[PDB]
Amino acid sequence: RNKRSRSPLELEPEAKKLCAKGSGPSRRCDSDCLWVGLAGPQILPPCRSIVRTLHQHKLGRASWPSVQQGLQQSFLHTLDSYRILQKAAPFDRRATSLAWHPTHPSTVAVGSKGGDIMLWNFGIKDKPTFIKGIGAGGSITGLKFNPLNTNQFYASSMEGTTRLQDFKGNILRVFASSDTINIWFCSLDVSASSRMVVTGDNVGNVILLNMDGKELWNLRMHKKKVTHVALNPCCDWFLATASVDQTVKIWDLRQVRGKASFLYSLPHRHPVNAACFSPDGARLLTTDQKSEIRVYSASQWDCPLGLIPHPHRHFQHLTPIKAAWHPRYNLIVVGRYPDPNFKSCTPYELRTIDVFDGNSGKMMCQLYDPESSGISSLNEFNPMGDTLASAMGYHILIWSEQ
Amino acid sequence: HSYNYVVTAQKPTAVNGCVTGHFTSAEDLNLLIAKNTRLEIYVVTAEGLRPVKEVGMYGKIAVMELFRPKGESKDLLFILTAKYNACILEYKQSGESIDIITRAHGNVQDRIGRPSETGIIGIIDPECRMIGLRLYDGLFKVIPLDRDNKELKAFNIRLEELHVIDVKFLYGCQAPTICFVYQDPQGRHVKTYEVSLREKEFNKGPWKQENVEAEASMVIAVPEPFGGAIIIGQESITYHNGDKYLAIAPPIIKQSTIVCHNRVDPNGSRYLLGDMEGRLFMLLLEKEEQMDGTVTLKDLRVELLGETSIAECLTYLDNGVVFVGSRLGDSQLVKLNVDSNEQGSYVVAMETFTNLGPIVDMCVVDLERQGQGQLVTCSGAFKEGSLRIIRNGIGIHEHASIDLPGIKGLWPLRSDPNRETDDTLVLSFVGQTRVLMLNGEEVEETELMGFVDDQQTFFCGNVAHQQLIQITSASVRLVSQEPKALVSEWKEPQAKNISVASCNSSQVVVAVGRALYYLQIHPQELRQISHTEMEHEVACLDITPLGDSNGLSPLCAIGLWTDISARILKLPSFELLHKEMLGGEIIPRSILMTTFESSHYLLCALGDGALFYFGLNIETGLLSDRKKVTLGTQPTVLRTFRSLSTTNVFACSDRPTVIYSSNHKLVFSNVNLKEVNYMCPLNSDGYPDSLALANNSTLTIGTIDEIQKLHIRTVPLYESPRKICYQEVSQCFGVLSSRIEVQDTSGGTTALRPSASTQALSSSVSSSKLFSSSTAPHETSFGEEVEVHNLLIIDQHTFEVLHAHQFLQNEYALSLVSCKLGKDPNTYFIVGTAMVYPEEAEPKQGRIVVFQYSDGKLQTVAEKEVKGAVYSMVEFNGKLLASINSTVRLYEWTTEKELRTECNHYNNIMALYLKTKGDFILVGDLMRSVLLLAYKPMEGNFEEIARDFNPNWMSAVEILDDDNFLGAENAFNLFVCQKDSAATTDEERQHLQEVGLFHLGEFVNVFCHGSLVMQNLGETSTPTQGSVLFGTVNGMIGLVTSLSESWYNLLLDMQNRLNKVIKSVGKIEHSFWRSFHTERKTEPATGFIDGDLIESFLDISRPKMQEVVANLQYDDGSGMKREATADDLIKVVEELTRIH
DNA sequence: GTCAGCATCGCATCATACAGTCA
DNA sequence: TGACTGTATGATGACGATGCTGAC
Repeated sequence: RNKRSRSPLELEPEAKKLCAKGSGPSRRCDSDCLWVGLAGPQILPPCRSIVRTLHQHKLGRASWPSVQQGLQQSFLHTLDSYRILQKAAPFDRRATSLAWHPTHPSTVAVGSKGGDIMLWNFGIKDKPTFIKGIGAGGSITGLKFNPLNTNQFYASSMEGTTRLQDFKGNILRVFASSDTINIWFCSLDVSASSRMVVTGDNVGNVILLNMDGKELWNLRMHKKKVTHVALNPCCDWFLATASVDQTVKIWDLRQVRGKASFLYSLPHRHPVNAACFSPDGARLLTTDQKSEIRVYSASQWDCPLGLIPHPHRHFQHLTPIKAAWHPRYNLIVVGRYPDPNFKSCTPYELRTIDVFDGNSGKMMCQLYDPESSGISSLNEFNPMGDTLASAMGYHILIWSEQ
Repeated sequence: HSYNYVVTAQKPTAVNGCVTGHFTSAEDLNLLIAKNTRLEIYVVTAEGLRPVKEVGMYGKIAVMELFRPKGESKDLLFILTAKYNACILEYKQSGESIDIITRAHGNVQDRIGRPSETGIIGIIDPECRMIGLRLYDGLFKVIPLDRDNKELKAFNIRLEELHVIDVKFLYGCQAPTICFVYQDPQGRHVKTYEVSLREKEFNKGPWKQENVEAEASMVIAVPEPFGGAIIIGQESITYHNGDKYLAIAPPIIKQSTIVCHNRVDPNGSRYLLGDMEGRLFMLLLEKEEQMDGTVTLKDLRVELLGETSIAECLTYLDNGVVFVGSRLGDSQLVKLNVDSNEQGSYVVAMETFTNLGPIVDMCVVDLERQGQGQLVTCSGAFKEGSLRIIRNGIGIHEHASIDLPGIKGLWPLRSDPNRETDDTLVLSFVGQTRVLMLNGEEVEETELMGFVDDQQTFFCGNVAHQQLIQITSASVRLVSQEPKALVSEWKEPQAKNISVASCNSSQVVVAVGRALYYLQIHPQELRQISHTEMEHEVACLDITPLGDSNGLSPLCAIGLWTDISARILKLPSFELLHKEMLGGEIIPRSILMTTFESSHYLLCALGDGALFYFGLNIETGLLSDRKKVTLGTQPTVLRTFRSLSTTNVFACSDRPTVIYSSNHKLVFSNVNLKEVNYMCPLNSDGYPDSLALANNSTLTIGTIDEIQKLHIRTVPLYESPRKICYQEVSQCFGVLSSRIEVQDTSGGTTALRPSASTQALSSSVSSSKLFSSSTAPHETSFGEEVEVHNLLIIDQHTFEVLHAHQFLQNEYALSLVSCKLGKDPNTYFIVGTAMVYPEEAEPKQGRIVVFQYSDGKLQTVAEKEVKGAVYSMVEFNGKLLASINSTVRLYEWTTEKELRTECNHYNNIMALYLKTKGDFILVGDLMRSVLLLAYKPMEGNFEEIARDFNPNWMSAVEILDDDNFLGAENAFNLFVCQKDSAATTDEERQHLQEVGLFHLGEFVNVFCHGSLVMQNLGETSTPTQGSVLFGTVNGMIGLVTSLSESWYNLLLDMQNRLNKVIKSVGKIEHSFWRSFHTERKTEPATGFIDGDLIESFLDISRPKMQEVVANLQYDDGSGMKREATADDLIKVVEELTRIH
């Protein structure tokens, strides 16, 4: 009903539609009436142009969010021609972590489960820089850049060392230090604004540091593994850890510590993989371990706006699937692990990359190509938002248009 | 690196906010208008509007309401800005001093949260005990309004209805009650809550939930004798209280959505409505009483008043006068009759206020003033679509121009008081004089008894006690009236010549040789008093008595040759008082001492046209604040006389000037005339408040234009203009334009109103072309209202529409260039277009069509179709460079008159903005930021030199120089990119670095290089390099110019001190206000100097300048300047002001 | 032979069970 | 002697590459 009458307008000009499905379609209506079949030529002619909404913006009449929403349908359209895969570059011992280069649009970094990292940049045909690990307990978990000089990167390995190391191989000191063996970490995130680092491990306790020393943190953030942590870009000051518990718990770090003390903490069914703070810093993309994807708001962190069911299971030897926001847009990207048991629209439900609107929850696009049936559990758009890099098993996939 | 300078030239004319009440006093009614960053205030008068204070802010005014707390003497103004700075302001006047005082301020917000689409809305409630704010979806901010908190602490509370259209506080309720309209899957509904600050939360409202309409957009809280709220949607307006409800659906509404309301009578009997199509609506509520008296309602009435400008804001005043605030056109004072006119319509326009925005395109063109012109043309958009011509200085026109060689001086007079004015003009040739009587426009000579022909005078004109004075070069003469004779006539002992003069109504001096001799006037005779010697030859003279007439002067102004000094003298005791020696060997010419608004001034204006100015005190006659400025080269003469409600002082030269005062500082506004010599004030009864020019070749005479700093001419189109350019060889403009059309049901469209285009003298119409739309086009008539795009040829002088070309059905005109190409001598009009269909969101087909203009027919040549929308195009080395969707294609113009595609650049998402310098190309992309291409004279292809890696949604783009690139962004921010000058690797030289950032507070639509300022003529070198102008959506015009590293660092520390004393208004820190701020990030400025802050130094008091300079030694360098900078920096800030 | 169809191997969670402390 | 929390062990679901056969 209202979501199909709340889409192609988008809004200004307010004129056209307004009839509210013809002042109510006598409840649907019952039996035949449209339905979503002829929700087709309506959406086909949606907004009228852009070149006339742009002009409406150029006159200051149309509000910016109106535009940006009709500008992201200019996106999606090109994303429907992303369907081709410029490059792919592999290596043994499977892909686990993924990070883009903050500044550069052509370089990306990938981690292994064996301890081996690759700095891959393109438009160069020069060969990627590499680091060789231990190939056993060398699993990398959460790999991020160094916000100062890009030629350095932070990392969190199963070997037990959250380090700062150059791509030229040489370790530039170490942040965290286990001293035992039976423990290692699963998460890591930093920040340029508030100057911190963070790491969550598999026992539920987490550490936080400055980019210089500082071990003001170790307190248990819960029972069992911390699968993911993420700092708020616009808040800085704010933090959120998602993990196996069936709870995301948030925090603001700072004030409040004394154990069982944390602003919010929202529960779930099943384990969770991702927190993922938004570019704006307000929404959180929690992404569960069975189906269901949730989104809370900054208004009531307790209550979620709505759940998006979506088949992405857990598996011992399948890299955990984390969904992620798009920069620039309110889009959501996630790989698909099709599943024999649910409510599904479209047989035969292949494996693919899914994209929804964060304000709706509806699927706007899907990305798939044969010659590559692998499950992509990592995708995470580049900071310009013009390309997508999926980590898929032994492979690394570069989504562009060209 | 990059050091830049931004200054506001023409302030925004577009009216954002409007509100009425009693802000300055109780006895007076106030009009408050908001123009983006400007708050302007007015007092309503008898058939007029009186302006009293103009204060700017460090913000975009989002909320503006008048409200008076209980017990409070007065009326406070709550202002909320776009960056969420909140302030409560109060008006205070202490004699001459008027300042706006802030009772309470604070930047409330949520540290994180997404700003809702419809914008923020603020409501202050009738009882004035809280301020409600809707900043973010799902939360309701409420500000406890007691003076405490002076910091405006607020608390948010959960709003579970996530989607609110409009909200209002209610009147006459037992408790604070909110009334909003929200939307859920079941449609939109009206709902009430009680806002209790106890518990800091809501409580159950007096109402159950309803099911209003399906498109209700505006809520109005109706006061008593009632309560409850009327809800106006489109198609239907309804009333809602507790038990009762009222609903009407007049069919005169569905045509246009009504967008604004305003209470006429405070009781809430009747309201004014306005729509997007400028139609004005009355809304009447008729009340009811049972028995002796009760209260109720009996339907509504709408009666339909008439048509005004497009109301963004509406407000009623008194006596049927409504002020209409328009963003898309001029704001109006309008008068409401009880009797329709010929057209119907109770609406009649009182006054119109010029509104420049939205400026969708502007172009600097050098018409008229041949050498430089100065003019800036721009656009208005919609029914208020127009061209505005903007130029610096003031102009006059010559009604009668009789040729006349070799004059010197000229004078007015009228013998007869019974008419009461001045006639019979006189002018003097070399050695002789000539008298010319006034009647109509004819002058000639004729003959007047007693007027002396054989001799030339320096004085004439009527003089008190019914008489004329005429003092010649051989003697001094006096004239009688009724008999017209020569009672009294005076000579000097040795029959010498008269050299240096002066004179005045009640007294005169005549000098001769040296000294001053000093004369004095008695009834019909002389009787001189005392004598003079002084020091050698004296350079001219002025007696002018400072005051009403007066006409007796206690004062005498004079000059010298050797010492070169304008002295002032006591009378009749003379005696030197103030020395002041001046450097140079030039000599002082044309002195004077003026009076304007209590102020006490004088002027002295030497051989260079250079001129000095003082601020004075008459009591001691002592001069101070020593400063001079220089203009041109040619001699200046100095008269001085009146006109309406100002005063004037003006010098005469190659660049004829004028000096006044504005808000108690001076102003120098030039005139547009070529050459002036002698000229004289002539206020005739067939020429009310006019003036006569004498020139070297002819006379002049005319009426003089409106009194401003910037002159603006307006030619309404009555339809939206989009792009403009100049065709010098055709002496006319090309204007892409469009009108809305609507279906005629009988094929065709039958139009809507007579406007531009449809009134062209010749016109032409597009001709298909293929598409291909053939084989059953199969669209519809659905999606009514149609836009017809046009090209208009407009004369540069008469501004009459010469030619109108209509484009294809469903075509959008996007770009336009005037240029010639190849070895082809013809200058063309090239327009790039786009086809825009219902069925398609992205255009896939457009056209690059070439026109050539000859004798009003406008023939077509090229006509070339492309696959995509041509967004931008620009002349490029005899070639045409164009942007088609995601492609940057360079066309070549060949001898068979066809367009040929040389090379391509395919790597873009969508390229909208193209700018070029030399072989370099600056590409602006709505998505993937900025891109710098160059060109290859013998490869043809497109290398990609560098790119900015940081994503920016751009509105306009420009090239400052070879290595710096200016951009405007969607959040009202400015940024600059640079190619890395350091060779080193390839990596760094492929990365443009963002070195400049600055929050403009405005949305820039177009950049253009140029200036409205003359050259020099001292003291070239110039202090700043380059000059980039820009047009904005709110009608503001700004300037960007390059700076040296001395200055940027100079003015940067200078800003910081100024940022200590201002005084702020609202207490907003200038750094915060200028910090780069978008939805994702907040970062300081850097790379950008706010010129507005720097020139706003000239207005503080003298102990304040002294408060900064005395330590501005804390930094100032050595060489020949320290604290002497204290009058350097005024001479540096003078040096700023003149770049625009 | 390139391609179809089975073994085989590469520390994730939910569920059992004993110690280890901590206090 | 309750609690909380940390130790070598097991069922298990079902992706990847790697690899070996037999049977076309």
